[PDB]
Amino acid sequence: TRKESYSIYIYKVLKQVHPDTGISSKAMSIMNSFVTDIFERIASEASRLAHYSKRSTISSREIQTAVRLLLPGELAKHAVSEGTKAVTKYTSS
Amino acid sequence: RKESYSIYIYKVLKQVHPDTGISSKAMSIMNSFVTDIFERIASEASRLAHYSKRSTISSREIQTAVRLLLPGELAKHAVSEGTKAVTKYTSS
Amino acid sequence: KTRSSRAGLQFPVGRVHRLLRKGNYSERVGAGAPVYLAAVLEYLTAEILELAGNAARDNKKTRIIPRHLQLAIRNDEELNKLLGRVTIAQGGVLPNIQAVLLPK
Amino acid sequence: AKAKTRSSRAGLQFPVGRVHRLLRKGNYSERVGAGAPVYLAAVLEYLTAEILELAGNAARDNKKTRIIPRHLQLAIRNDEELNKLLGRVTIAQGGVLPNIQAVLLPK
Amino acid sequence: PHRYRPGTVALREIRRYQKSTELLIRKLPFQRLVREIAQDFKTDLRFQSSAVMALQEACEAYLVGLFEDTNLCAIHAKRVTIMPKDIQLARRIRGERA
Amino acid sequence: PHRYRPGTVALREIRRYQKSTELLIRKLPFQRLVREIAQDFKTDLRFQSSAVMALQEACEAYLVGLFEDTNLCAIHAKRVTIMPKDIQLARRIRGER
Amino acid sequence: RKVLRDNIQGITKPAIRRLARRGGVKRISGLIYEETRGVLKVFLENVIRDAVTYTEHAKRKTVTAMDVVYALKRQGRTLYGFGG
Amino acid sequence: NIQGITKPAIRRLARRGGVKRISGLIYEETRGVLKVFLENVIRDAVTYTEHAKRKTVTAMDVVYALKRQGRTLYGFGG
DNA sequence: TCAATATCCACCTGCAGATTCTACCAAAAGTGTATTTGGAAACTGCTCCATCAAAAGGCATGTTCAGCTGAATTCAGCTGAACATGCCTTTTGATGGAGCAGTTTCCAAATACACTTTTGGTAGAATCTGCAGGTGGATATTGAT
DNA sequence: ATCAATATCCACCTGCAGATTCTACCAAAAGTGTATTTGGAAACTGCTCCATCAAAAGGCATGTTCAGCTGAATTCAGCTGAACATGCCTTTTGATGGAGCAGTTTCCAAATACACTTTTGGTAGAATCTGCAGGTGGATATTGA
Ligand SMILES: [Cl-]
Ligand SMILES: [Cl-]
Ligand SMILES: [Cl-]
Ligand SMILES: [Cl-]
Ligand SMILES: [Mn+2]
Ligand SMILES: [Mn+2]
Ligand SMILES: [Mn+2]
Ligand SMILES: [Mn+2]
Ligand SMILES: [Mn+2]
Repeated sequence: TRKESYSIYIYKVLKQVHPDTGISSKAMSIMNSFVTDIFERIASEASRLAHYSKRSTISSREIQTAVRLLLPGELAKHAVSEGTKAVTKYTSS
Repeated sequence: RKESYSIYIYKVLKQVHPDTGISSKAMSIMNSFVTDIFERIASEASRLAHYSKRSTISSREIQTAVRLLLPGELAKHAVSEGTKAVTKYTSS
Repeated sequence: KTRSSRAGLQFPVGRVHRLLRKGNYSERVGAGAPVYLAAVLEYLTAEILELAGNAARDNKKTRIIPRHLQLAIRNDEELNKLLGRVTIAQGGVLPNIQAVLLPK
Repeated sequence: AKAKTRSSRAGLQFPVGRVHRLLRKGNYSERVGAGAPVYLAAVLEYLTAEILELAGNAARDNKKTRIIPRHLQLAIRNDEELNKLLGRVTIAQGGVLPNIQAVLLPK
Repeated sequence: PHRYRPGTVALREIRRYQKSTELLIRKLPFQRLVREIAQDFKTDLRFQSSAVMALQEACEAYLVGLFEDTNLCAIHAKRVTIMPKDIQLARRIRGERA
Repeated sequence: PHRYRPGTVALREIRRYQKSTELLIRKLPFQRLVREIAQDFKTDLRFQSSAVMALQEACEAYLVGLFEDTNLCAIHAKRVTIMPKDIQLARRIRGER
Repeated sequence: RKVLRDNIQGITKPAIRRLARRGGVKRISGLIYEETRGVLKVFLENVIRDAVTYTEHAKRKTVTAMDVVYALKRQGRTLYGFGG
Repeated sequence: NIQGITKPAIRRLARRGGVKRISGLIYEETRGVLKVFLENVIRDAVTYTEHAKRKTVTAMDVVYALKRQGRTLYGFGG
């Protein structure tokens, strides 16, 4: 019956910005719903973006262009920087 | 390349109005319409299956999707034609 | 000997099936799903065309143009609700003037 | 060769693997690139950092150390961007921003 | 005897409820309404309390938002009292009708 | 010398335009505007003719609708003259603001 | 069980007044209370109808919070706080 | 360029909208709403253009943008 | 009502821009097999939902009473409609040229796969503690004089 | 400008309901060695997408008049807010019984995989055609008198 959640990571990220703060469980589930929601919106747009350009594979480029569509810059412009960053760091194996 | 339901729409046009024709724009509009509803029903069907952890989109998912998407009487008749076509088909 | 004719439809049952698989909607597609979905699509198409045809007729026309599709949709509560967030290009609007704005 | 989580290889807190799986099992596309789960895990991580930063402050302001729903609301609603992003979202137990139209005050 | 003028407690109440987040409709009556509507839809149904709570949170979030808009239509008509015609215009413009 | 009373030609126009479907914004100025805006997003762009047409269609349908709602707000305030205050209220209730 | 009737009246004048307050409303016309019950009933019927549809499709007899969340999402009124 | 959208043009739109009397200030208000609308739509369209690695905005780029804004347009490829 | 503008409104009429109609080739669509396997059916372990009981007080009901708000009227300043002029910018109709979507044709970089070890997480016990709720003076905030 | 009357604050407290940690697996990431593709990269077209040219034709920009619409100013019936007295019925706590989710297994009917074999659907000319766009000539609809 084990079920997956983002709680673990949401909490880690919480400790990073505000080391002193905690979070009630309602707040946490709320936060969970937010993560799975934007994941759904990004993925879907990514999915469609891939279709339009006759591709059967969703690259980091589809995610990027999707992010630019769903988010309002500034939020967009900063999300794209972090994504580019995390990827190149990754490609540096 | 570029396939459309254009031809299938014209047949349907001739059944309800053998007498009537249809402009170019009117035909593309009916084409956008078919692809749109096709996409709404299929998508809702996609989710419905994932909610029940099923790997296949059966006519049961198509029907619920229809019930969720088509309003009132449209949904009713849509559902009637639907199971009817699945019957006159499973008959051979 | 096509599944369409077999199901008694004018709509491409075979294509609807291919379009369901290539659509990334699910791992597997049931045998009847494309038949059903194809039936639903044909029916709604017949519905609109049926009303659009009537709109043309009344306009003294034999060819259904975009305006006729618009008149058929916006004058039917069910269809209007379904296509509530859709604009029909070159379809115009229903003639309707608020009472208060009338003379005298 | 020791195990190096992709999250760490990417410099992230969010689960790159998990995200990579949710992608292949979500029927979003035939195949998923290697970078895809990394870029998404980053964006998803950037955003939750952004709302927790503001939520935590709304908490501090209201003299509490634990973030609750109402703090998420003030954080979201008081931020133009987050507000637009979550424009059609209702946060349970979040309440509303205190706001009284001028015309209504004692004259 | 002391007596606040009409409008002062009303403003007090706005400040008070805009500050809080608890549900404003009573639990039991609402649970009933849900069961009554659901039942006249499909018999032998059951609800997780969670499910009833999700419906209450949504209905209240919805009615509260409808009243913000209703209030703007009232003001716009140079009034300060909301009326049915205000709720109707907000719903018309919102697309909940036409 | 003949002269129709104020508002009579307005009603005449309403009936005419609610009866047709032709675009009401001049095709050229619109196209100029569309490219001006686009240049601000990506320089040196080409536009399929139909791309510009799709945009004018949506753009005009959007405005006509907004004017319907705006007119309702004006009527709601016991008027017959739409005002910015009316466009603003409609856009607010609509969620565009 | 017991017959359910008129439960829409379980939505009192004071509960509606409170909702208007949080919505920032200062003065309420006598007729608002019945328009509100009417409006609430339509809202609830639609969400319950879709929710019960997700339930039946899952061959269950119990409406779960998820059914409601999904129903609400269909109507374009996404809810956070019950996804689990 | 926004002035290209002229008073008479706006009156016409309003008329189709069923508007009888138009306040003198509606013309400038309209141009502003129209430019925000276009900016949003084109911005998304052009994003679709760039993703497809083209230099030409196609009608489909506009059709997909409109759907993203919830303004589905029929008769141009969808 | 009388009369004089302008507006609409059928009935016919003649081509031109589209439609509908034809004549053909591939790429889906139907097939005959040979496999995979998803998930309906069959249990049954056990959370959770429907119920019941009882007591307590937070709150919904009803009724009084009169402040001040919405609805009616009036009246006139001036904004926005109707128009005749005068004129500029949109149409539109080929020509020609050229940027460039759309197609092919490769294939090396990048993925999907199939197993095999290794952890990273999730499900409860075991521990910790913000803060919900109560109290009480300190301070306004209102509203009558 | 005073102040009574009341409501709003804010710091001070203390158990315990709701977080946090501590532990243990075990389902699923990370590690590697193959069996396929895919998505880009060049190369070339044939499209259609600018650019001009260049008249005519409306359709837009002004300036005039003044009709009638929107406010501003006044009133007043009575609607709807503030308070109070009553006592109902929603809350809160606890405890069950068993309806009916959920978790596992079992395994055929059903869907996926080739490898082919036809047939149908998209193309680009060929053969008609529905309405537009005029043209009157005839009742209307407006509006001044
Ligand atoms: Cl099936
Ligand atoms: Cl990638
Ligand atoms: Cl009313
Ligand atoms: Cl204004
Ligand atoms: Mn009582
Ligand atoms: Mn008043
Ligand atoms: Mn005057
Ligand atoms: Mn470990
Ligand atoms: Mn053929």
